[PDB]
Amino acid sequence: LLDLIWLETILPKTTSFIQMKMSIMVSNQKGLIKLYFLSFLITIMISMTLFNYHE
Amino acid sequence: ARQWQPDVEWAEQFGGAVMYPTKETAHWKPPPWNDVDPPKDTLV
Amino acid sequence: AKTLLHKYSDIPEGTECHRKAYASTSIGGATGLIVSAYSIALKPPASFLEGVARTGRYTFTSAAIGAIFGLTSCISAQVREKPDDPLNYFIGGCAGGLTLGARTRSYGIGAAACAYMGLTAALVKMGQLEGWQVFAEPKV
Amino acid sequence: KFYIREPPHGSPDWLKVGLTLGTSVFLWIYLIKQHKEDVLEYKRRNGLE
Amino acid sequence: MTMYIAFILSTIFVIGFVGFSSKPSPIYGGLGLIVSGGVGCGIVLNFGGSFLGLMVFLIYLGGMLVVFGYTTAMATEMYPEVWVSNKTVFGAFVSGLMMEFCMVYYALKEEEVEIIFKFNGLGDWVIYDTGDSGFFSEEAMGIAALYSYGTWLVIVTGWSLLIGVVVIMEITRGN
Amino acid sequence: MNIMLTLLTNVTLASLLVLIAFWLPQLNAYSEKTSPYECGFDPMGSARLPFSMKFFLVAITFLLFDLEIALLLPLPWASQTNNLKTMLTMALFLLILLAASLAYEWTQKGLEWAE
Amino acid sequence: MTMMSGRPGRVPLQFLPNEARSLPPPKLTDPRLVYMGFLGYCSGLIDNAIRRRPVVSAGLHRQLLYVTSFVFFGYYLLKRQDYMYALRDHDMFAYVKSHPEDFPEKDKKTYGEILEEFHPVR
Amino acid sequence: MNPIIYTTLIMTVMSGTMLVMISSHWLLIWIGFEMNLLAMIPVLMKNFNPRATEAATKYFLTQATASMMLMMAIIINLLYSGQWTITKMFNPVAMTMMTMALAMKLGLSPFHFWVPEVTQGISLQAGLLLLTWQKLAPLSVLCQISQSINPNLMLTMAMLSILIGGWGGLNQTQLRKIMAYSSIAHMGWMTAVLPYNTTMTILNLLIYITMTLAMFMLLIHSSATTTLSLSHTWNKMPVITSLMMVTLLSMGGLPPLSGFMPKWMIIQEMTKNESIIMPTLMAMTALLNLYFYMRLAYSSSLTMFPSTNNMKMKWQFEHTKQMKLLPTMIVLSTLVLPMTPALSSLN
Amino acid sequence: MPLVYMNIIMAFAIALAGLLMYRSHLMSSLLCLEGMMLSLFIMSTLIILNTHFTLANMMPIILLVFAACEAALGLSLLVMVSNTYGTDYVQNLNLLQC
Ligand SMILES: CCCCCCCCCCCCCCCCCC(=O)OC[C@H](COP(=O)([O-])OCC(O)COP(=O)([O-])OC[C@@H](COC(=O)CCCCCCCCCCCCCCCCC)OC(=O)CCCCCCCCCCCCCCCCC)OC(=O)CCCCCCCCCCCCCCCCC
Ligand SMILES: CCCCCCCCCCCCCCCCCC(=O)OC[C@H](COP(=O)([O-])OCC(O)COP(=O)([O-])OC[C@@H](COC(=O)CCCCCCCCCCCCCCCCC)OC(=O)CCCCCCCCCCCCCCCCC)OC(=O)CCCCCCCCCCCCCCCCC
Ligand SMILES: CCCCCCCCCCCCCCCCC[C@@H](O)O[C@H](CO[C@H](O)CCCCCCCCCCCCCCC)COP(=O)(O)OCC[N+](C)(C)C
Ligand SMILES: CCCCCCCCCCCCCCCCC[C@@H](O)O[C@H](CO[C@H](O)CCCCCCCCCCCCCCC)COP(=O)(O)OCC[N+](C)(C)C
Ligand SMILES: CCCCCCCCCCCCCCCCC[C@@H](O)O[C@H](CO[C@H](O)CCCCCCCCCCCCCCC)COP(=O)(O)OCC[N+](C)(C)C
Repeated sequence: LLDLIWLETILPKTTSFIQMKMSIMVSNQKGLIKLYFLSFLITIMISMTLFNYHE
Repeated sequence: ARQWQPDVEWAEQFGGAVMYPTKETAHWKPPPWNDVDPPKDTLV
Repeated sequence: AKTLLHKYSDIPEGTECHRKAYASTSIGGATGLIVSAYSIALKPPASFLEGVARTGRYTFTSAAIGAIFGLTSCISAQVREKPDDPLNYFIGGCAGGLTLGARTRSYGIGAAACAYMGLTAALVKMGQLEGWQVFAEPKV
Repeated sequence: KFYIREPPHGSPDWLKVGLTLGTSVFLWIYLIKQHKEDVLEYKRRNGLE
Repeated sequence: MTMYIAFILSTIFVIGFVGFSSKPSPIYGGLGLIVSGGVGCGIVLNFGGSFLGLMVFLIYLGGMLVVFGYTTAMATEMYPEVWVSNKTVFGAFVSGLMMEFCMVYYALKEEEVEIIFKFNGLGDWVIYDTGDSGFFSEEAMGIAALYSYGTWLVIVTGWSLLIGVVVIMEITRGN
Repeated sequence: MNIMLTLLTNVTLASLLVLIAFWLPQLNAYSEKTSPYECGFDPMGSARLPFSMKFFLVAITFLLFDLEIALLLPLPWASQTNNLKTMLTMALFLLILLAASLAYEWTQKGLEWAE
Repeated sequence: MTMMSGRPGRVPLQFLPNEARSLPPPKLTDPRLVYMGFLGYCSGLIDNAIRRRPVVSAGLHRQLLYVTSFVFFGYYLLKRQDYMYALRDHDMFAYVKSHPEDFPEKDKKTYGEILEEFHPVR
Repeated sequence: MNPIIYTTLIMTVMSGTMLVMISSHWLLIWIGFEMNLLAMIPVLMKNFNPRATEAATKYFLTQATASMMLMMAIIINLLYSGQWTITKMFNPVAMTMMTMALAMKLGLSPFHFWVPEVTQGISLQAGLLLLTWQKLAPLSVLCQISQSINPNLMLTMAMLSILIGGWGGLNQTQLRKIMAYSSIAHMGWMTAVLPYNTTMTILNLLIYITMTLAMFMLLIHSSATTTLSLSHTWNKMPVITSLMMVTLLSMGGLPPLSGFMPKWMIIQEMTKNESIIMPTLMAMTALLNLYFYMRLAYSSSLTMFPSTNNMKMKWQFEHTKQMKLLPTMIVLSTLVLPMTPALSSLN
Repeated sequence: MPLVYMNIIMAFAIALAGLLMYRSHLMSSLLCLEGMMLSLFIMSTLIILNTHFTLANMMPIILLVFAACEAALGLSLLVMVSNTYGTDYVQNLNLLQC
């Protein structure tokens, strides 16, 4: 219950699962430049509003 | 008695287009052995 | 904008719980709107109505988390008469994590979020109290 | 033994070997002379000897 | 204030930019860029830069001719799109027109900092210099100084143009 | 101001000519009359289909050569500088590289139309 | 963020100013030079290994050139590094001397007259 | 491509970078960037195929957009101060636009999307050039305007680059995409310390370039672009796989290897500015890069994968072309930690 | 600043948005890029004329020159893309993923 299951569950297995899910989310881009450049426009607007308005 | 070494079943885990295949990414194919895709029959 | 952060932080800890909850709701809604914008850009929804539905889902989830966190933290601060105590932020963050788990309808996500958001909020409270700097200025 | 050209034969390329050894010797002599001059200039500037 | 001719020309500049940025068929986008180039030439001429405006107009006329040929070769379809044949194109066009109208209104009726700084209006004529001298054009002198002051610029520009010829030769080689 | 009036006058005259052309005569328009012309017969395909360009490389080269025109038109004013030796060297240098780029494209079969 | 590039009187690309000649040059048995020569020797051994040559015996002239090049570069590298550290300390001392009000010399108390809190371990 | 034309194009790329790094005028820096891009496009397409053409098109679109933004920032700065000298931007809006343009040129998150694809679409030599030489000019410009940068935006982009590099590299079986995600993470590390100390940025750049050159040369030597192709190298050249494993350990930052020296120097520097949370997060996130390096080392050198029969024929032939600087590159990529104080020569 | 400066800056912003928001044709994006170059030319020319900085009267021309290079470069790439697919659609450039 403790060594083989829950101590595994909390520290190492949770870390592995979270990193794998984040890796899948980050790397699954279809390679279409339309989506990338739309995200670029969103980023440029955000940087102009949230950092450039605060100085 | 000999040390375990990877076999074909172990090696095929690294032969896909990605690690951790999902339902969306399972249809992704690995690139051609040379970096050359077959020509498309897009007759003009 | 950090103007919303100031609007939240200008009100003292255990006072005006409704206004604290409103400010935190605004911050959460802004975060959810940004998340939905990036999600729609990078993963198109194949329909306009489905994109509107996804934006509403994300923004409502984030705004609900913000409201729950702010209201719970302010109420815990005023009832216990202990402002500047990170455990109020821990309770608020863990309630927000439970709200996220309820919204996604997942017990495991609920527990993990409750713990992680509570710890993060308590850490933010400690950083506020001790003056920890995330984006340190170049002093030297 | 071998069947074909095998560009390195029993005699090594003596021009390349001579150039390599000459470069090493020139660098070593230059470094020794430079260190001697550095020591002399440092002593002259700081008035040690 | 002064007949706002330059303001009209800049508004038409923005309108042509919206015309080609809503991205209809490249035939109409090329036409919109030609209109923008002409009105930009007019804007620059109203500020004393005759040579610069005329040259940018000439350059963009040549570029749009090459673009027209390339569009006929490689960017055509069965039914080329105009600004009213597509909901997306019409929406982008109308949105650009309306947000231009909003900026113009909010800038001329009151004084606000849109993104960088503020504006009150007063027309362009205020910021002029009223200098009175010369048997030459300062713009022409500054441009002709490229052959006496700008030796380094001439060197890098000529090298880049020669390399550009070589580069376009390499890219379209195929094999 | 006078040039704007001139442009307005010319455009107005042409527009009124078009109006007269379209509103004076009797119009009897029918589908057979308005159909596309290809000398006796209905066109097989669309006229909006891709039309291949065999001089595409020369068209790209024209873009770079057209900006060489931008760099050489200030030459009449450049001849009035005091240090004529420098400007003549730079004016000649700029024409030499243009000649070399034309020579490079000519020798590498760049001026030949695609078969 | 750029500390010493704009130091006055600095020649752009010297690598070794004239004033650096006032410093004692590193000894030829400097342990840092010996480590640089060791790096050159390791490079020569790896060059033999990659080319499928007898690792220790194949190129004695080539190994010697590796060691000599590494030592030669390391000498001037050490000279420049020592000069830069000497400049740092020179500027630090001059600045402390020129700003006495920012680095005051305060009277120091003895331990018999400083009250330190005692924390028992039990 | 003709070898003379190839040499001319390479020297034009280098000349554009040198023009960027020796100019005091903003227009000449812009011209250097344009010249670099113009000569760089054909180098990516040297081996003609649809993938190379797609990579070149994506690269050109990204860099041309970045160049437009950069010229816009220059013009805004000139408008608010009649200055052409690259000292310190006088307008904060112009500074934000310039920072975004330089981040897009470098490939920092969230403008990292193009870096893997392009790196996958070109050859290994083109990837080597793209991931080593193409970083010099934007980083030099950033170093020159370091005092003007807003720390919040730059640090946000750096942290995002480290996180995204680790997460994206976790998912890759292709070696070029692994190198690209590694590059993104290292760029984040470089730009994190830029507002505090540009010498640390230069040191990190040099170390990363050395290790990247070592890895690309080792991958060209054992002509492998996938994990499974690299798993055959032990049965033909075991020394190559051993050297690759040591270099991979160095890239992960493990002491006493060289790759540890940059991070060690950066974290320490950040602690001089009362920055603890960001260095802690940065190291804990670089653990992901270490993980996928370790996975590659497992598949390549620490175990032995099955081979093929035809490999026997390859046993009878040597490598025709020899890399002169590969041994020096490996030694510099691994054994230079004891010479850490020499970094003082970089300021 | 006058309304004309903000009009030119708005033109640049519109062209940048047009470039960043893609449709099918690559030629439309190339036109947006050329429009950004045109707006930069106009803005820099207006500033240089207004401040009477004589020696930068040459920099917009040089600007134009490199604009041409980009245009030529882009058109070259477009040709190759077309020769692969028969269209200039940006959808076809999806062989490479992240
Ligand atoms: C100096 C630096 C600054 C530079 C920037 C300055 C820019 C100034 C000029 C702006 C004027 C524009 C003029 C021409 C632009 C050309 C556009 C174009 O060509 O479109 C091509 C593009 C592709 O064309 P296509 O491939 O032929 O057609 C494919 C179909 O459309 C789609 O086929 P499907 O059925 O397969 O797809 C389903 C459907 C799906 O559609 C959707 O899912 C979108 C619906 C989302 C609902 C949003 C929630 C509603 C409430 C939010 C309000 C926020 C406050 C609320 C607070 C709490 C409320 C209680 O469509 C999509 O997937 C498209 C997704 C993209 C949507 C718009 C992209 C913006 C960022 C993404 C976030 C979207 C909003 C999320 C919420 C964030 C906050 C608003 O067309 C579109 O994507 C849609 C039409 C676009 C027309 C409007 C463009 C104007 C917006 C420009 C920027 C906005 C302002 C900028 C800054 C303002 C402040 C400073
Ligand atoms: C290093 C050395 C060793 C240490 C390390 C090793 C040990 C550490 C880890 C050990 C295990 C801890 C794991 C935490 C919970 C994990 C849940 C999970 O895995 O979800 C996935 C898993 C997947 O679910 P799903 O896929 O979404 O749907 C299928 C379900 O199976 C379908 O489910 P269902 O339809 O059958 O029914 C589900 C439903 C109903 O569940 C049931 O059907 C059965 C009833 C279960 C509730 C039992 C309550 C009655 C007994 C508890 C007595 C009071 C607590 C002890 C007080 C001691 C007094 C001296 O659940 C609920 O409604 C419960 C909601 C909340 C009630 C319980 C929460 C109380 C929190 C504890 C507060 C403690 C404060 C500090 C006290 C200090 C003074 C001593 O969810 C579950 O199935 C588990 C549900 C039960 C959750 C509550 C159990 C937690 C017990 C206490 C946790 C506190 C420990 C951690 C403290 C640190 C946190 C900040
Ligand atoms: C150090 C390494 C040397 C070799 C490698 C050099 C690499 C770069 C290529 C050439 C470098 C050019 C640097 C010189 C800059 C020119 C400016 C300076 O030298 O003075 C000019 C001298 O100009 C001369 O004409 C020299 C220019 C001749 C060079 C043209 C051909 C050589 C270039 C070849 C390489 C370029 C790429 C390949 C082209 C085919 C003008 O002086 P002047 O007008 O009196 O007075 C100016 C002050 N006023 C205006 C106030 C009066
Ligand atoms: C060289 C360039 C400059 C020349 C200077 C003169 C410029 C002339 C402008 C060009 C137009 C002249 C064309 C000549 C024919 C007139 C065409 C049209 O205007 O007349 C009819 C206009 O009629 C309208 O259709 C309906 C009549 C009334 C419509 C209401 C308008 C308001 C009038 C209210 C009347 C109250 C009194 C007004 C006078 C004080 C159209 O009839 P329609 O059959 O279609 O078209 C064929 C014309 N055909 C028959 C000659 C072949
Ligand atoms: C992996 C370890 C790093 C390896 C790096 C590559 C090694 C080969 C480099 C070849 C050495 C020759 C370069 C310089 C020779 C003469 C040029 C000299 O004059 O340049 C000076 C500059 O000197 C050079 O920077 C010295 C280079 C020495 C680099 C060694 C530091 C390595 C860190 C510690 C690791 C130990 C490395 C071991 C060596 C093998 C000019 O200074 P300055 O123009 O004002 O600075 C410009 C930048 N500023 C103004 C913004 C600051």
